[PDB]
Amino acid sequence: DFTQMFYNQNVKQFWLPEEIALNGDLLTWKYLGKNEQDTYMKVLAGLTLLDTEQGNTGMPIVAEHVDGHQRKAVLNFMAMMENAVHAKSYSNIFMTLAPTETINEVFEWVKQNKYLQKKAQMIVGLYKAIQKDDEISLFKAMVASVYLESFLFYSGFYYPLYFYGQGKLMQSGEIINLILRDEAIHGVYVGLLAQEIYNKQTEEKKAELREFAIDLLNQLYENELEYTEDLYDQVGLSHDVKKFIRYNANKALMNLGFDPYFEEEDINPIVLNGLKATVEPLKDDDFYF
Amino acid sequence: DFTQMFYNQNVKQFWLPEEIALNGDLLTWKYLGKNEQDTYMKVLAGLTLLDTEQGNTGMPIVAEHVDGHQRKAVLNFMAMMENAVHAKSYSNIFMTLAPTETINEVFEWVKQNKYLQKKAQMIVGLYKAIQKDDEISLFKAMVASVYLESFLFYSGFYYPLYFYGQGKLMQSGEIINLILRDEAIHGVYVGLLAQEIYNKQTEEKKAELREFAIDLLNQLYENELEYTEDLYDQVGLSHDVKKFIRYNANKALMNLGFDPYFEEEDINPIVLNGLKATVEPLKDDDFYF
Amino acid sequence: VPKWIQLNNEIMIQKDGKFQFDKDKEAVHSYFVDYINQNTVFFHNLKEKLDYLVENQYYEEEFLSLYSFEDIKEVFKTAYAKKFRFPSFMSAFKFYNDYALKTNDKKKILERYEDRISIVALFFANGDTEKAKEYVNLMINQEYQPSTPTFLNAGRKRRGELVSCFLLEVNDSLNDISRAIDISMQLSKLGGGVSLNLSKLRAKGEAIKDVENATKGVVGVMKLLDNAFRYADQMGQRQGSGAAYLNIFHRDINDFLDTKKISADEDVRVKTLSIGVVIPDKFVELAREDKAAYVFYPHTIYKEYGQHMDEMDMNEMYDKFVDNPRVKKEKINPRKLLEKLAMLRSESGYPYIMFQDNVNKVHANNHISKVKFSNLCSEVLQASQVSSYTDYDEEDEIGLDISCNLGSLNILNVMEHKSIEKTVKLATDSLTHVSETTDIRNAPAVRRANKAMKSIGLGAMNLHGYLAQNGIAYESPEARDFANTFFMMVNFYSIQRSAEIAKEKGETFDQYEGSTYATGEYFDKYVSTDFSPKYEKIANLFEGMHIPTTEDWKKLKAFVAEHGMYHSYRLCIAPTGSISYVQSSTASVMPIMERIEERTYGNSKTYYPMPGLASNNWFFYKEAYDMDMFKVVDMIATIQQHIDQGISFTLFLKDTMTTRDLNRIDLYAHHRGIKTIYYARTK
Amino acid sequence: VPKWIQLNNEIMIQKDGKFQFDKDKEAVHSYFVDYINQNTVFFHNLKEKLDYLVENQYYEEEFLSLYSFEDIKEVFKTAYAKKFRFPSFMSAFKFYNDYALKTNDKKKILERYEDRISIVALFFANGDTEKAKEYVNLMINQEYQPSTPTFLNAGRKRRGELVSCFLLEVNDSLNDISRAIDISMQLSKLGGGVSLNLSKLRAKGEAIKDVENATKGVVGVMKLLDNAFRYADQMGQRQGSGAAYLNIFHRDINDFLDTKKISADEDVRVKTLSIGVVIPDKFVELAREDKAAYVFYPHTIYKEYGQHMDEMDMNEMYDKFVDNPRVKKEKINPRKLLEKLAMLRSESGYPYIMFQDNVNKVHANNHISKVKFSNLCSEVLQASQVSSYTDYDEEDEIGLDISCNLGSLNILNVMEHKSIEKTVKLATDSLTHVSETTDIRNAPAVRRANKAMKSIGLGAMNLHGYLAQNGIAYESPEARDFANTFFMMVNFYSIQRSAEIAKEKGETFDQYEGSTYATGEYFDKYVSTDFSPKYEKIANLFEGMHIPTTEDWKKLKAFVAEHGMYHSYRLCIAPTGSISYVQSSTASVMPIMERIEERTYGNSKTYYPMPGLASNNWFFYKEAYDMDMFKVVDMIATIQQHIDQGISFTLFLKDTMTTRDLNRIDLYAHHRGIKTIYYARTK
Ligand SMILES: Nc1ncnc2c1ncn2[C@@H]1O[C@H](COP(=O)(O)OP(=O)(O)OP(=O)(O)O)[C@@H](O)[C@H]1O
Ligand SMILES: Nc1ncnc2c1ncn2[C@@H]1O[C@H](COP(=O)(O)OP(=O)(O)OP(=O)(O)O)[C@@H](O)[C@H]1O
Ligand SMILES: Cc1cn([C@H]2C[C@H](O)[C@@H](COP(=O)(O)OP(=O)(O)OP(=O)(O)O)O2)c(=O)[nH]c1=O
Ligand SMILES: [Mg+2]
Ligand SMILES: [Mg+2]
Ligand SMILES: [Mn+2]
Ligand SMILES: [Mn+2]
Ligand SMILES: [Mn+2]
Ligand SMILES: [Mn+2]
Repeated sequence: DFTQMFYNQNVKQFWLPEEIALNGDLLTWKYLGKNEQDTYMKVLAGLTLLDTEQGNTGMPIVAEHVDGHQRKAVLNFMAMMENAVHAKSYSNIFMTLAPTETINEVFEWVKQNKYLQKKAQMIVGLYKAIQKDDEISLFKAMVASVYLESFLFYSGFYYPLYFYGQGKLMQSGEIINLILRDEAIHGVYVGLLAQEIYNKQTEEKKAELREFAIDLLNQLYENELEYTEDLYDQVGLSHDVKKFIRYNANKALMNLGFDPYFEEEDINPIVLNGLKATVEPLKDDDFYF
Repeated sequence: DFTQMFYNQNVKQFWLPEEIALNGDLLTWKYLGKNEQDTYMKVLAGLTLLDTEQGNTGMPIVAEHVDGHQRKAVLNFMAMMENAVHAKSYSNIFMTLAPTETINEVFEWVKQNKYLQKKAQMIVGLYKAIQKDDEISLFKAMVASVYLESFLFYSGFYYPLYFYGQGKLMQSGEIINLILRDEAIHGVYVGLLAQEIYNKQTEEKKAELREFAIDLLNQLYENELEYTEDLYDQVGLSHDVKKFIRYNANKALMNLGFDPYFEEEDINPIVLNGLKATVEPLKDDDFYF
Repeated sequence: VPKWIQLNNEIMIQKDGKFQFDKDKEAVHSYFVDYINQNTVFFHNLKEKLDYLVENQYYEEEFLSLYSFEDIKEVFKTAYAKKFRFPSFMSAFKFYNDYALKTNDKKKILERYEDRISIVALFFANGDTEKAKEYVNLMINQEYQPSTPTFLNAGRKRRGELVSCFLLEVNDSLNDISRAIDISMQLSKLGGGVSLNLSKLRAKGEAIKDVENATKGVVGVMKLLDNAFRYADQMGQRQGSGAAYLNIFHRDINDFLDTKKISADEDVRVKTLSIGVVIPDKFVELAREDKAAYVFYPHTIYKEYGQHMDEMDMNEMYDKFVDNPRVKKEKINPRKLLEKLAMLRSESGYPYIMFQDNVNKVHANNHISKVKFSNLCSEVLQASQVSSYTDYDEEDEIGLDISCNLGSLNILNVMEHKSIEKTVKLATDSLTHVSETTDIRNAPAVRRANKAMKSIGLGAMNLHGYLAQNGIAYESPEARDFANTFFMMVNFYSIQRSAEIAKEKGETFDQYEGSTYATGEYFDKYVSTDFSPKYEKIANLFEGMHIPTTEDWKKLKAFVAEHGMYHSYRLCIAPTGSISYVQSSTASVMPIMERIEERTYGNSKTYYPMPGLASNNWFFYKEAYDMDMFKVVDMIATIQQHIDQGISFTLFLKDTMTTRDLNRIDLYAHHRGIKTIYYARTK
Repeated sequence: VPKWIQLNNEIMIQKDGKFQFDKDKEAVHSYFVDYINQNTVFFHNLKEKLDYLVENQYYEEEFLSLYSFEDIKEVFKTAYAKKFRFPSFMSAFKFYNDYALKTNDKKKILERYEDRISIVALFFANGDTEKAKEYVNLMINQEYQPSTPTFLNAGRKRRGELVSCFLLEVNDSLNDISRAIDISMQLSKLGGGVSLNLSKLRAKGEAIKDVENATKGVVGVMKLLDNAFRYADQMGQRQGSGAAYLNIFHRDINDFLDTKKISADEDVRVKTLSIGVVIPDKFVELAREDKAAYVFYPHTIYKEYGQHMDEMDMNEMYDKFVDNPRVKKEKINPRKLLEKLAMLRSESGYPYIMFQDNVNKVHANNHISKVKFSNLCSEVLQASQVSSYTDYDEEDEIGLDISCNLGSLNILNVMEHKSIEKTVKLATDSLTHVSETTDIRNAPAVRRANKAMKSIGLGAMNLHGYLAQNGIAYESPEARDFANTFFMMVNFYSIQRSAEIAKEKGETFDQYEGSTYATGEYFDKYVSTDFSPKYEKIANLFEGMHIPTTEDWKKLKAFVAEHGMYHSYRLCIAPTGSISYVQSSTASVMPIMERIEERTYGNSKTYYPMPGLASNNWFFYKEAYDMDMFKVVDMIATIQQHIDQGISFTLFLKDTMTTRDLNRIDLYAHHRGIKTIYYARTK
């Protein structure tokens, strides 16, 4: 009942980072403190890693196991967006704002950062555990994918949105909003596929799947807290970002058909403001009038 | 040396089925004989069936085994074009020209057809034989992929190009020309990835891979001749189609860095109508002798 | 943004659901209060102005020396006594940006509208102060408009030629091809559009000195001509414009047409060379009966018969060519060729279509030659004789190359002044003067044909404007009735003026005695059919003006028999591109493309409503694309029955209609007697 | 595969580690006993053959009518008495594929080598049986070889022109540009390579009658000429080849060069027109001193001084041009321009380099005009006067457009027969006859220059073949000594024959009195310096032949002063591309590119060893690319000191060397007196 409308929405949302000129951010970037620039680079690098794996691994593997040519076409399109559009856009931003050495250093930093490695290990592990014709392993990977789309990106998205909302780094911010618009529909779509599998189960099996989903969310959440503190303490925003990730965790649960898990909190209003011609042959009657 | 350049060329060639209005083809379709309509339907179904294998298996399997983030992104983009753009385009052409019952029957016929099946299963067999961390099996699959993209499609493309060059079925011919333009670049790109593997091999292993490629080409070519007579004898075109197959076989070989196998031949003109030395500054005292 | 541009863009801003058309008038005032008067050079008296313009090599001394200064001052005073005001901003903008004389530094305005009109009138009169005042009253009433070359360059020392339509015949030789390239370059240097007939050139794969498969065909000649026209581009001011015409029975016709396909390679496609196709009635008959046609090798026909393929009547020669074994030919499908023509016109508007028999069944000078091709605008249709340009130190055989003299009547201004006769006769006199004062020293056949034929083209414009401001739909039968009557009167007074000039000067055009004017055949339909309006509304439109009857036409026929006719050709309806803006008129006899046109000049936007457009006549100003092309063809044929040459007839198509509709329009034009089809503009 | 093809391919199959050169001989036998003798057309006697060739429009009957049939029979018997045998398969193959006369359908061979030589000799003699026999003995001994046009076309009805190269001066006007295009097409139709000097044309951004920034520069004329040469391509047999020459001080020199850049856009790139650059000594001096140079606008210089920029000496007028405010100029870096020249020559072999001062410091006819450009092969260096092609109906001022007839001495055969004098005199007579019977009716300046200058080009071939077959390294000082002596002898006997022809005809070339031949200056270095061989081996090589001394040169100088010279120019060393195969000779005076060349014909491949290549002279046949280009420059300068025109000097470069090495070679060539540099061929 939904794939065709998602197909149409995904293809109509198609974009490339080159559509957005980035040289306009040069001055507002220059004006940020060293702490702010550091957090910003690292935040986008963490996002780049997530999209790299979502494009290389997550979306293609889910596409492989989901039945139906139209469902596969949507998932293939989403996969392309992840690595050919989203992951690449971050390099466009980096290449504009930062010198090569700072770019090299931040990519080295992703490799050695323990929270980023842990979250990649956990998410990609679940993708690679999918067994052919085994719907339960597929469900588990789809939960992981929804958590990546609708929860994990948001510790990263906070900062570009926070600046956009203050009228700073607005070209980079425009790119990020386009990425976010895509991930929102990706999270909903994968959520609907996960619910399909969940709804086939016995009540006992469903109870176990909810346990899996909640245990996984809590494990990812605890890691994300440490990641958030590590990045945002130097810019004074860790508590604010934490509220934002809890907000989005609830959206991820809802995408999976589950009740919200965290209590509602006031999000920084700045971040809320951040959101040939046709040919016919000649008939013999066309020669007479 | 080449992936970013191909990335650029691929994304700038992006298109959607909806861009070409198909209904005006009915003004020339109605004037074709039964044999012409039959051949067109059968050719179209042949292309559709082969392209589906490439979208569901060929491109995604190569993307899975190739190392490199940028290569995986380009390959993902190509897989997207197969599944999201090409497949919808073929379906659109069919739905415009034939009623539902006729489409189902043509696909039943072509699905049972000996020559279409032989080539489809030969290609799919090589994709299924790729082994993790074995570059030889990957190379063999890449050869199969290049043969599909740059050679096997062309016994089929001939007919729409033949009409397109005559002013008939111009809307669907425009679509086919866009598809063909994508398959050409797909073949060239996968060809470069195959040459990379080939160049890492010993001289004995190279000779062995050359023998594999030529042997495979021979098997496919002999089946193409039979496929060609089966479809095109009823419309009197087989001689010229055979010249077009050999010409495209030579392009496929050149994509794989190999010499042409067949002598140069001229192609049907209707189908054609459808289709540094080191700079060193003068140091003075070079003017005196 | 300047104030006048804001006042002009305020037109689109709708007040009470209506366009602010009157605001345009205010814009004109601003354009004169803020810009034109500030940048207009003023002198203490006209004597100082004339001395400054003559001394600084702006004007010519010869034409001003024919008058005393008192007469020139009187002519200027007559021009300024009208107190002419441009009714729309675009009229004044186009005049002062394209036609008004500017200093060498292009920052000051030396000529006003009255100054330019007075200078052109003094040039026209050639020493007659009363005639100059008559011309000034004609042009300041905007009844007659000299063409862009004549209007812009008359009386100016730094100028091109006053003729910009040139038709060249190219003979089948390397010497003739090189001479054609040279003449095309020289005429493009003069600022003229050059049309070349390539039908006499032998096709690709023909023999040169009895060696086989040697000729490159007409496509190589087209490449040479395209390079020549790119090189000669009015000293780097405008893009060099040229046209090539090929008969549809020439074998190269496909390759010819292939020069305009987008898929054509760089060695095949010509970009600055327009193409036109001449379609004899035989091709239309073959396509109609679906019989397969033959495209012939011209050199084999020339060897067999001693005459070029385009020099004989294909209707009686086609069967003999086909049955002749010594004539080489290739099988083609005429319906496929027609579909290819329609497809090419849909893609790019090319080629121009010339219906040879439609032109030649009413051609008055078939004895001199049959009309084999048209001009760059596909409205000049005259007899031409090819020239034999031999080797060096050998006398050339100079033929006739067409070069007619353009000038357009403003139908609205002419008819509201009830001065069809006076305007037509004065325009004929001015065109005769400009033809007599034209001397081209690098085009021998053009000069010879200008001296001999004395052919002029008197066109008309503001037909749709006049009809819309009078509550008449362009497609209505009343509009065709008005066009019939008006252009019959135009033809009558043009013939009368030509005969009067022949009687006064005692000379006719060369080979007039063989023309249908001399034999009286031309007047047949005029001495038997009454062209008075059949509708009361059109008759009331013509009130106050004598409409020539059959007796008047008989008297004119007798007068022509006794005295002859000075001009071989008199009337041709040119597109009238930019002069229609200055005259505040719709272009040519074509229907308007848009009611309000949006243009971009510099980095500013401007809005030109069609002249006289308002809420009351908004519906009558129907756009050309919304119109039925069959009724446009009917109107153009109604006009063409009174025009000796052709009419620049652009087809206006919607993107929805296919090549079958285009072919149907072309075939209905052929059936209705349309001589030429200019363009296929798709909306 | 044919038997002779297998025998020729058997050369590379080594036996006992050595090439099977003798197999080549076997191939020729096969090629004659299986193909040539079977494909030849035999008649009962010579009378039937001559009649069949005359009535079937193969031969011109006029030149054969000057002899009785007994004399023609005697000439043919003299040709066949030598029993000439082709020593290599490729010699016979090249003759019978490119020069032997075939039937209309090209299925049979009508002309043998002896038949072709007899016909050419009978054409040369012009009715003299003894002279015809002398020419037969000269050509059958292969001492002298007429150029490809003369050898291929002499005495043929379907022939083209016997002149190989034509040089045109293009004046700065549209009429002159169009005439140059026409003449280029006419001469390419005749089969000759056309070179055009574009240095008089004003640069881009110049004024055409007071409207500035109007000219397209030399690039637009280049595009026009490129299209003209593409169109006129010898009836589609041989691609039309043209050359454009521009002075390095022309403002367009960069854009000129940009026509040959591999990254050039289609609107600038020119692909069928070779480019040459004329470099005065002033440019080399500026580059040497690293002082920024100035390129000039020709039209400003012409306006200020009344003469063209290339019409006067830049070495004395460059400072006046720079200090003149009325002359427009642009700043350039001469060293950067030299590096651009080197890069362009590395990439594509263009431009040709003409050292103007090197040409004009020894030019004998500077009074008539300085040499401002060269031909398509960059070996013709003659005075030319530009023509003033005016408007139609106006008389044109016809200048002098260079044209000379080519003919090459086979150095090995000439020295083996010890007949330098006789061969040189007979070749001079044959070239004089070719000039006299040449009459071009569409190139007036070429015709006038042929009639007045009477210039001929007597080249030489098989220099490297003779040196390698005599155990002399081409780079050795002994080889340069041999070249000095041999070409001094050639110059001496050419001057003697020219003076004898002037005496026997009582006429010299036009304006001979102002030449250095008349004043005796030309003979200065010949009456003070002895050019006898300095090495005993070379003197032994010249044994049996009287080497002219200073006394003989003084006598020749007195003889010239008394009688004058018939030819303005006598010696020019052409590349001699394909006719060197027939003569079994190395191409021109250039060193061999390769010892054995593999050429693909049809679907077969053939190997041509260099003439006389064997085990004992393998290393004497050193490949040109392996040679020091400085010593090749030394050889070419040594030859050039005795050649009045230029030598087609191709540079043979390795891929490893840089553009700096190419610039060093060019500067050493300029230092050593090299007049022109032909090509930069990279291995
Ligand atoms: N619409 C217009 N078309 C042409 N010229 C105009 C126009 N409007 C103003 N001008 C020029 O500006 C001048 C000023 O005209 P304005 O409307 O102010 O009053 P006026 O009574 O015509 O003035 P004047 O004393 O100049 O005759 C005119 O004489 C004329 O030269
Ligand atoms: N290398 C060659 N060059 C030119 N002509 C050749 C050559 N080889 C053979 N021929 C021609 O083919 C003929 C074959 O004869 P061949 O040379 O074998 O010797 P032959 O029969 O003894 O007579 P002869 O040598 O006296 O002509 C020759 O007479 C000659 O006309
Ligand atoms: C007509 C024309 C000339 N030219 C250039 C090429 C010629 O070398 C140069 C001279 O043209 P000319 O034929 O000499 O023009 P002209 O005599 O009318 O102008 P002037 O009195 O100044 O000589 O102008 C163009 O580049 N494009 C053109 O269209
Ligand atoms: Mg001829
Ligand atoms: Mg001039
Ligand atoms: Mn993403
Ligand atoms: Mn996503
Ligand atoms: Mn596909
Ligand atoms: Mn593909």
